[PDB]
Amino acid sequence: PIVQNLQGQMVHQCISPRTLNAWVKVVEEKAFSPEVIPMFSALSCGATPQDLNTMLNTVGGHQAAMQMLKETINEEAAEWDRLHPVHAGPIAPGQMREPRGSDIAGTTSTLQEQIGWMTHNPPIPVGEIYKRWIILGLNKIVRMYSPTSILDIRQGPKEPFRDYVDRFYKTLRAEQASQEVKNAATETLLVQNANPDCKTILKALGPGATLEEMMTACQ
Amino acid sequence: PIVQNLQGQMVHQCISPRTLNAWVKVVEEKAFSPEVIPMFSALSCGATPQDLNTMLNTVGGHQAAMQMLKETINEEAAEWDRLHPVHAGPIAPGQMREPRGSDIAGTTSTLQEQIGWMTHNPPIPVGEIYKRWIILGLNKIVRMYSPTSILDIRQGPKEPFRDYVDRFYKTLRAEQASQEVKNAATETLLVQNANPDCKTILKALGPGATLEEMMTACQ
Amino acid sequence: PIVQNLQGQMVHQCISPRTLNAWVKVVEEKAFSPEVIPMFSALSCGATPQDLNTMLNTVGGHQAAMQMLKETINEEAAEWDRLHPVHAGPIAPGQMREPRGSDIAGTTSTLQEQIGWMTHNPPIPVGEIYKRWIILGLNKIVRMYSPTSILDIRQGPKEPFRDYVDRFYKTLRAEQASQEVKNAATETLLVQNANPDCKTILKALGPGATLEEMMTACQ
Amino acid sequence: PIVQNLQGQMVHQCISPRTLNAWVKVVEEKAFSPEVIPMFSALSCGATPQDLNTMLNTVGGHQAAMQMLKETINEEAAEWDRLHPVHAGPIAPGQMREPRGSDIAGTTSTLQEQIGWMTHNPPIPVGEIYKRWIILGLNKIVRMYSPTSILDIRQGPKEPFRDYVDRFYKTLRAEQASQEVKNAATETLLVQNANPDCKTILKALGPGATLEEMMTACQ
Amino acid sequence: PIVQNLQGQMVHQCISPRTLNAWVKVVEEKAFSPEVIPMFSALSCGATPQDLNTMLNTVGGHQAAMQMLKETINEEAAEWDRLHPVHAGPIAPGQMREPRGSDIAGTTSTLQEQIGWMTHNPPIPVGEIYKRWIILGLNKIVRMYSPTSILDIRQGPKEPFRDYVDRFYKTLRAEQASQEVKNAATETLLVQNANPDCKTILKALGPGATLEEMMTACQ
Amino acid sequence: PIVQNLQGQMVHQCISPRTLNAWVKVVEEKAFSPEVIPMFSALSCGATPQDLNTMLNTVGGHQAAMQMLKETINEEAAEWDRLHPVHAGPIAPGQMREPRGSDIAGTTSTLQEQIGWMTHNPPIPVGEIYKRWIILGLNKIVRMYSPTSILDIRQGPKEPFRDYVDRFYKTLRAEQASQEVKNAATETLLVQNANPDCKTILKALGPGATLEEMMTACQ
Ligand SMILES: Nc1ncccc1OCc1ccccc1
Ligand SMILES: Nc1ncccc1OCc1ccccc1
Ligand SMILES: Nc1ncccc1OCc1ccccc1
Ligand SMILES: Nc1ncccc1OCc1ccccc1
Ligand SMILES: Nc1ncccc1OCc1ccccc1
Ligand SMILES: Nc1ncccc1OCc1ccccc1
Repeated sequence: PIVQNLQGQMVHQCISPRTLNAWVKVVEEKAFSPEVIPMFSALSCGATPQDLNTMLNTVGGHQAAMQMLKETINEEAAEWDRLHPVHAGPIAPGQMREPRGSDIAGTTSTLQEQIGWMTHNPPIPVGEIYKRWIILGLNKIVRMYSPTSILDIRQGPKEPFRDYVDRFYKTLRAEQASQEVKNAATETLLVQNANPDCKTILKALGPGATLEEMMTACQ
Repeated sequence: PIVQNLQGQMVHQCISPRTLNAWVKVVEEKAFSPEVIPMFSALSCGATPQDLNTMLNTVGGHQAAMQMLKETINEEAAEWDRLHPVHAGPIAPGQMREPRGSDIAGTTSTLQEQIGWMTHNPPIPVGEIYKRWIILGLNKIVRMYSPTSILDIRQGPKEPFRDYVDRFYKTLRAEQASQEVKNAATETLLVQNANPDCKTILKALGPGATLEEMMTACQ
Repeated sequence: PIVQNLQGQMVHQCISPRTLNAWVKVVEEKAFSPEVIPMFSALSCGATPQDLNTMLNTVGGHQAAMQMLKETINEEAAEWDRLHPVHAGPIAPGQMREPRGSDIAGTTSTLQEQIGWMTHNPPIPVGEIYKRWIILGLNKIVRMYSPTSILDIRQGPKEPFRDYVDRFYKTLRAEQASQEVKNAATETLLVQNANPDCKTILKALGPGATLEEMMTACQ
Repeated sequence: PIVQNLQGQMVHQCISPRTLNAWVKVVEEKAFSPEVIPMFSALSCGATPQDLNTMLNTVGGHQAAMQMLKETINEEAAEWDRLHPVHAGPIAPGQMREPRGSDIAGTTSTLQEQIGWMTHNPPIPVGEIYKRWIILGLNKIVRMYSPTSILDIRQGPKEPFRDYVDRFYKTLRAEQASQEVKNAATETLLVQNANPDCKTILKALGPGATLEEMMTACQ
Repeated sequence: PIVQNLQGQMVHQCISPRTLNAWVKVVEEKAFSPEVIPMFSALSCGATPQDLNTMLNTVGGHQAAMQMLKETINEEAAEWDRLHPVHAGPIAPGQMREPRGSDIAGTTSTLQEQIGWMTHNPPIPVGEIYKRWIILGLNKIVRMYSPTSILDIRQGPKEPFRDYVDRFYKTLRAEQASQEVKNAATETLLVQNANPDCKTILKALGPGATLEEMMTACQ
Repeated sequence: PIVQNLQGQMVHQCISPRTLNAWVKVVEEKAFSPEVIPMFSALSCGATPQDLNTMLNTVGGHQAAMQMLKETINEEAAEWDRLHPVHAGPIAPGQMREPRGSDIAGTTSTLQEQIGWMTHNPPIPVGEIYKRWIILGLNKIVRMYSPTSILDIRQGPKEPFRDYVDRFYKTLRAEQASQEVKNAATETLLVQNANPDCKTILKALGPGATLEEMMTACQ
């Protein structure tokens, strides 16, 4: 990654063993549960495109997902190149060349180049641009690997309301509902999908109940 | 987080793998036992609003609680905006804009903005303001998830007084009794809820007994 | 805690995940065995009153002990206030106010205030003052939770003398005998409580035997 | 490795216990699964040729692979010497000598020499040159140890398409197909090797289907 | 401990959690096997007398040994005071007082005092003086807890010579034979205590055989 | 060890808990498998003779090996003293004395002396000189503890060629064959010791086959 040291200049630092192992172990343990994504983002704080490729290449299984991700990256790299075409032919001696999509993705750029862009005044933030492409891809994978529709999350007859709500919102998160819809669903599908006893209690509460209110009501 | 480095200037540092894992593992192991909250506070020392969102987003289960928390945050953000309305329309070139509720919560502000506020002279402490909203929410969750009323903590016939007192005060903590009431309860409900043999001993001690005195008396 | 950095000025540093986990795990594993206290002291090296409260608040069980500790702290805070009364009414603009008992205990003081006191020339050592109150309380808890009188530690008929001595001194430590008495007991209660065969050997050694001499004698 | 310190000069630092253990444990756990290679590269960030030899020499099993690797290194070292012959006879007093293949590989050069080359202006990047030879060798080993042809990865009758695709691309990675072929295979061998039910669905999708599209189609 | 920081001045640093846990776990796992002593020495590198007491006080079992150690420390402290008597009555304002035995042992000196002595030009090395007393005591404990005389280590009839030699020298180390005697024993007691078949082989080798020679001979 | 700090001067640093534990655990887990030696070398990067003795003294078992090592060290120390005799009688006030064999080995030199030699301009590299003696000794131990002649490593009838080659080269490494012989053995003993089916295949390949070629041939 690129860090500020103890004296305020941005320098390259090697990716640490602890970060490398943390990422590999979260993918091993959680696969593409939605909470893997914020973990990836955090673990890649300050990353170069080299570092991001390191992290992705250290994954051993999930190769269908990693091929899907490559496809998304290639789509974004192609959109970059549409928006920001670069001069063909020789670079000015000693001067910084403009990055292409594949340079942002780390496949045609050197570490030195990357460092140069990321530490330019002002920075050409190749690591953040690439990390956004990656995360776009990873979100597609999360959606793909979500096993259950929201329509199929219904409260069992002896299921504590809290356990049902946990299932409900875990599902909505993997299915990638907007925050609008998660906020909204409390007045709709959450009640509809509740068991008869709790449905009756929630219906009587009236509209505008907070989730806390609904949860206390059906405790 | 924002740290002072080895030379006394406040700079951004990436959240460490160790902090990220510590938080995820405490939620995994303790759920919303009350002692999770001081742990969250400590682990988020120096945090930006970005960091706080990272920590909260890395939680994989407990999604009913995380939706409740979002609701509390939105209520506090709305109260902020009531108290501190911001100018609509264009910001002064190069100048710091005033934060809105959603900027404090990290959803509409960049990391750079956050850094700017937190390192301003004097600081606009967006990470501490947000952390207070979070903790308000988390305390509600703790209360929600407390399984037992204080009224139902009664000393068994062969239960060592110390084990009863441990249950009693663990309950009072999750139920969120004030320190007044925890201090006071030693003269009241603690005795009332003691088994007959210990109740007799405690009654004879007289008023004003310290907890230590009561515990020695019923050992 | 407050640390000297790499250039010799005292600055605040966040409590580390490793320190937070070390404390929680020692209480989990050892409860209030006497050796928990020096561990607490060491783990709280440099602590602010905020840090000390963090450590104590991260404990999840043992709430009878934690309520006893609060009581001891309140007694010491009251004695502080008797000895060092503070001016009522407004503080001099920009100037350091004098700490009250509850400010030393971290309940009515900010982190900034604490830092200010601890880094004043000369320091008002609020973290060390509070740590002493805490340790006074913790020593009471250790004594409370000591399960066995010294009078009941007697060497079994087939018990190796060394194993008996280990029990004996472990007990004396939890019971909180002075070093005088631990030094002295070798000529008295240690022999008295030895089995017949070893008692005979020790009696013949004469007075003034070192523990090493007694242990070799009964090997 | 060679690091920039906190003040921007490149200095030697000892290889850390954590890096040494991370490498040994990845070889122990993963052998020569393809994802070991990016791990080796990352763990050897900044390495001297001494460090690279340390890492390779700390491996205890897999000695057929380590002998193959020595052979590849010797081939590359011989090609170096063909391309960059060095002056025979005495070096200029106090001056940097030119590296031979065996000096790049760390067998005839001192650590000091290595440091000298790597920190020269401009650097003679002996650690990166050697790391490339190593990785050339390791890729041969990965191919050698790949247990299954791509021709033999066929979707079972009750095998979820996603699990088949994972096997398929894991195989292609160990077999060392180019990215061309991995990108291309989605229109060919992937469909051909799919079970009858999914083959029918994929055939109907038409050409140009993304992997995501194919995976959704056969879910 | 007292460390040089990144700029070459000697400053106090808190004892780390990792050092505190390492010591407690080595005593837990190895008790007073001889190799605990060099571990203690290494873990206490740079220690103040405060730190050494911390380490010793964090030990929970082995209280007969810890009382023996206190006795040895008191004997050395008394010998110090015989050799280096201090002025009674008031210290020169602002000036460093001379340490007494109990000040070296950390029982009557403050951390500040200790720091002062250890960082004086030239240092009064109170931590090294005390560490020597401690190690004198610990060596007595090792000898005490050694379970077997060297006379009783004899090679079994089917015991590999190497396993016998390992037992032999492990015993000699716990029994605290000088290096003279360990060097010498190869010509004497080692052969005498060997089984008949190996004894015959060793006798024929002649005098002056190295241990390596003896071990190869009886392989 | 001696390190360069963050500002480029060579200073002493305490051996870390992590390094101390890493060494003890590798000896515990691997004994004197050949790969322990490069691990020892790496873990002792920058070591003083004090540090090297610490590492060796922290080993609890294997005392026959540790006595053999002492013997080798004493032989090298005696050869040093033959080559580099030192002045008898008093040292020049304030000046650096010349090291004797036992000073290099850390038994008659102080840490301060060692530091002085290692940081002299130019250095008298006592830690590297001693580390070479140690490694000479450890290599003898590895050879001693190698359980099997190369002559006895023969491919079983159903043993995969790769598994045989792994055994073969693991053996050659413990037996301490030169790289000449390991390079050469591929044309000789490796084939001779192969099972009949693979022997026939290898014989037909002709001379000059690489190991990779031989391994592919017999897959
Ligand atoms: N293993 C990887 N998986 C997903 C994306 C990228 C990875 O590494 C880099 C890459 C990107 C695009 C094409 C080829 C390689
Ligand atoms: N997972 C989260 N859970 C609770 C609160 C906040 C979290 O992340 C940020 C957030 C806050 C409010 C609305 C949407 C997202
Ligand atoms: N959990 C705590 N337990 C014991 C003492 C203090 C703790 O935190 C601070 C405190 C002290 C006194 C009253 C209230 C809170
Ligand atoms: N164990 C090693 N294995 C593979 C390659 C290199 C290793 O160490 C260095 C080496 C290279 C070439 C010949 C001899 C030694
Ligand atoms: N637990 C201790 N055990 C052995 C020696 C010292 C220890 O702490 C300090 C001490 C030394 C002497 C008397 C009293 C206390
Ligand atoms: N345990 C040790 N084992 C092997 C060699 C050295 C060790 O420590 C130092 C030493 C060397 C020579 C004689 C005595 C002690």
